[PDB]
Amino acid sequence: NSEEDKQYLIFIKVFQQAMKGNFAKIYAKTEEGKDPPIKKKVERLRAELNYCYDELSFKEYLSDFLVRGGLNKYFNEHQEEIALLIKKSPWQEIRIWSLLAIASYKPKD
Amino acid sequence: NSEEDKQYLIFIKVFQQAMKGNFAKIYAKTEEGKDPPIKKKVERLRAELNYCYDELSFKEYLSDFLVRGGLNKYFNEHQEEIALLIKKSPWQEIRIWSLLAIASYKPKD
Amino acid sequence: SEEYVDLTFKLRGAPIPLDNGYLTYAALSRICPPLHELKSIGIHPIAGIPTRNNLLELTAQSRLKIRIYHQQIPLIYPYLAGQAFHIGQNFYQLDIPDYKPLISSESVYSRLVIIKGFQDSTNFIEAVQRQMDNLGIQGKIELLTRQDGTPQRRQLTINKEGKQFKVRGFGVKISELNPEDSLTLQEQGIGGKRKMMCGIFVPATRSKEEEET
Amino acid sequence: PNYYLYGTVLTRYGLASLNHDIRRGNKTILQKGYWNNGKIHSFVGSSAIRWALRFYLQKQGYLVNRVWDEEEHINRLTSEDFDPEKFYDDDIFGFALLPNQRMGALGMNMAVSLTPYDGAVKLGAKSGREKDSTSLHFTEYHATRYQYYFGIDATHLKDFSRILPMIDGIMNLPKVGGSSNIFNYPFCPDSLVFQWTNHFASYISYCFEYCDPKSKEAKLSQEFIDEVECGQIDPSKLWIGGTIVKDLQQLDNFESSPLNKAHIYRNRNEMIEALKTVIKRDLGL
Amino acid sequence: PNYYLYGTVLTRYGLASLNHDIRRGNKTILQKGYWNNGKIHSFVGSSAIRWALRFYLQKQGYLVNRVWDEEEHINRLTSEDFDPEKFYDDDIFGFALLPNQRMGALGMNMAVSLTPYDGAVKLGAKSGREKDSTSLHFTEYHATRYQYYFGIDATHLKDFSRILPMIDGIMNLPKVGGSSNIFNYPFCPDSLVFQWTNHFASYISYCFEYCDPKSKEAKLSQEFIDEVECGQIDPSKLWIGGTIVKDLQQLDNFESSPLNKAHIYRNRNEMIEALKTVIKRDLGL
Repeated sequence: NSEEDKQYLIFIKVFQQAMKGNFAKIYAKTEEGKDPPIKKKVERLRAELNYCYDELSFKEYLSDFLVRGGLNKYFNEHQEEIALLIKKSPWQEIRIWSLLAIASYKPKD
Repeated sequence: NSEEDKQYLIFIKVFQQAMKGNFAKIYAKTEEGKDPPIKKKVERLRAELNYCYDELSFKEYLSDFLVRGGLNKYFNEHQEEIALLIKKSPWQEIRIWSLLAIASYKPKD
Repeated sequence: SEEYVDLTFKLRGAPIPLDNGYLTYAALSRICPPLHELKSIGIHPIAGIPTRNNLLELTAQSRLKIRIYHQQIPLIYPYLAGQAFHIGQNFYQLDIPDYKPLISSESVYSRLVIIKGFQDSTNFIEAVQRQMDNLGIQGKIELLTRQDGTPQRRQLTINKEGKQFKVRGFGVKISELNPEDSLTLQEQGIGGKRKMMCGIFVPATRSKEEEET
Repeated sequence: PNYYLYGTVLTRYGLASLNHDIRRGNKTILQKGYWNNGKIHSFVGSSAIRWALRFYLQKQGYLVNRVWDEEEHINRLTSEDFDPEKFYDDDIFGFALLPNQRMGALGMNMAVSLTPYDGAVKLGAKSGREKDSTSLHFTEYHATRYQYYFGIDATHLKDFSRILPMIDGIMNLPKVGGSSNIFNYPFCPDSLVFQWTNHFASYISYCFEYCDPKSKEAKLSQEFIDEVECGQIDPSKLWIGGTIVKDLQQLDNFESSPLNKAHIYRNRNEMIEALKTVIKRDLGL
Repeated sequence: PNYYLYGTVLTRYGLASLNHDIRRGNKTILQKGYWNNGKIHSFVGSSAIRWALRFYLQKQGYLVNRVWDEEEHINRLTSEDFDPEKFYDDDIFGFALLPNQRMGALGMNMAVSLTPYDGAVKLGAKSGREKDSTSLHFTEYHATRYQYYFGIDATHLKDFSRILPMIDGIMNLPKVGGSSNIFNYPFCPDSLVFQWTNHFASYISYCFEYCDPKSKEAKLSQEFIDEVECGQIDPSKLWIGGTIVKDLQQLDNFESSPLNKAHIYRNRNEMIEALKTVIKRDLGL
């Protein structure tokens, strides 16, 4: 119901999957008994999300984050909807959705 | 009963768990015999919650505070419901719920 | 000043002859095609501790330094960054390059300058003066001398094809340039064989370095 | 008498990669923003210039609280308590502990590139442990001259004689940034515009401007010339010098113009000596 | 007779970070809000300008109840009981005890940014290594020229002669509260529109307008010029001085326009002297 909220939820899932890919990458990077930096990574992600100055800033950032996440199956099935949602809507709203997704990824694992 | 009220209660719990995470963070940050600022932190949180000027303001703050809370299980269980509740609803009612949560985290400790 | 850059590479490998101009130029052109057609490029002499058999032992401060316009670096950086080349049967490796500015100094110096058809010292001074005027430069011309005081000639062996040609040159020291003209001199140089590892000018301390030994 | 020394100093043309930003994905983007006429210009943080001045002060004696190790890259405090009376650094730049929280005599603004930043990305390959791998990344560079603005509250200094080393440090500013300054870009000024007055009102904030990126002549803004000619900016309070004076002296009507009676010198050191004589006269040094 | 001096004043172009709201987590947010045409403009608090004027009155001698320590960063009261008759500060700015509570002769409006504010947040690192909670910090800045309007009830002044030092301070305004260590923004006016009249009706509010977003043109609003031409805002009571004078004189048919009959001076000091002469005439000083 309420198709725009469907786009919002699939954006949430896309962001969660991209950050899952990024987490897998950084887990792969570390080795031996040192605790892999993840809470620190979450703090860095939040801080970089907070740092932005409208339009191009934070949009290049979201695109780069989605790229470094890897292959996003939800993005693959929902290319057009996600792209149209990203191009439209105030960037502050997209940042708020991204922060909610930041707090929404934990049930994945 | 009245699933909207269920979502409201679980949102109260989510905010409580986020403030628990931030309390753990500040307790970790403090050092030596200095008294960890908790009353000061709670009053600061309340003052920043009262300070807000619609939509982007206080919603960015809500998302940032939830992220600062870190791992929160109550938000993990229910993704779409809380995500839609945050995106929808007038921000003032969300402020009421968050303030209540401020007054109702103290049951936990 | 900063409008021209000296590309420096930490160079390591086998010891090298002290007249290695064409050898290193040919190796670099082998591993870098675009170097063979550029115009305003030049290579600084490779420092080190020499040996008894007219060979130089590369040290930690030994490095390959290339003078280039900043608007042509992307044509050379891909083929030299981290790249390795062979001089004969010797292996040479270059690290990640670093950029060094073109600083002005009160006096300058060149290890080896050659101009076609000038072997005697006096006519060489006259020709270096002529190229000196052609660049709008002011200064006085001196020739670096051996322990005997005789002007020191240096020789470049271009081993083109089966044969090899001989070109003899002089070390030229020019002082009282004024920093703008000094920069113009270091960037232009005199001799033309800057790809041939001759015409690059350097501050005057290296002149003392070469005059001591 | 509350004396103030404001000035806009201009640097020499060259390549700049000084104060790179967050480096979005691969390019060390140069710190850029919007400026006159709405064209993107590259900036240099004023805090970098303040750090360079502090390093210069620490180099040549001048007891300073913050010592730059130059090897371990760690600032060490000579004394825990800040004492601006004894240290040049605390007296000049102030401090904040979070004691006294000195306001700081020197004020600075970020350096703005004379010409708009158009293109000029450079190829930079960083090494990798993956079987000697080299991954190519990007780095922005700009060929321009940076001008910046600064103000000195001479009366605010605990020791009035400490102003003299500051002008020398501005003239002999060390390398800005250090490691990330890919191309060694000097910040010793090549043309100065100094106003040593006794009232808070201060023009000449960004007098230098040429635009026209095809060249690097670094002319003077028509607004500053008009402000000088009108009657404001008393010429006896104006100190001008550098390569810009060479251009100014060639101008017609220069002798008749009120710009002539302003203290003007082709050589920068002549400015520095004459101005320092003026300061030592006015401050009873 | 009651006399009122109203004025819209525009500052100089530059980089400013004067006012900060709440410091979200790392940025010192420039005081911003919606303005004309519905795009976010940065703001400078009128209380900061009042503090700057009070500090000016403190510096150039004069008597002030509140003294700015400049060393303890604390405000001290010469007398616990305020007295507008003696002190310039209490007479001009008023006071609340919570006595007399006054009203305050000077009334000022908040300073808006001529240019819409989009982005431009500054970095903020520190030496290297041993990084603590204070290592990383961002800072917002705006490249614009701030402008605001003010108005003063001269008759309300306990001493009528105190109006002149206020105008002098408005000319030579000291630093306005902000990060002057890294963002030194001179708040000295470069264009003035003053009205000295005996009516409460105060036109000539924010009139300076920006010809091009992201630029520094600062032309004069069409509504203000139309108001002047239509008959209201008597030109004999109009006092224009600053850089806008050149733009006004380059306007076509300016001589035929009623604006030419207004008191215009390209030099600011000449217009200030003429205005102060007129004020002294009309107040019997």
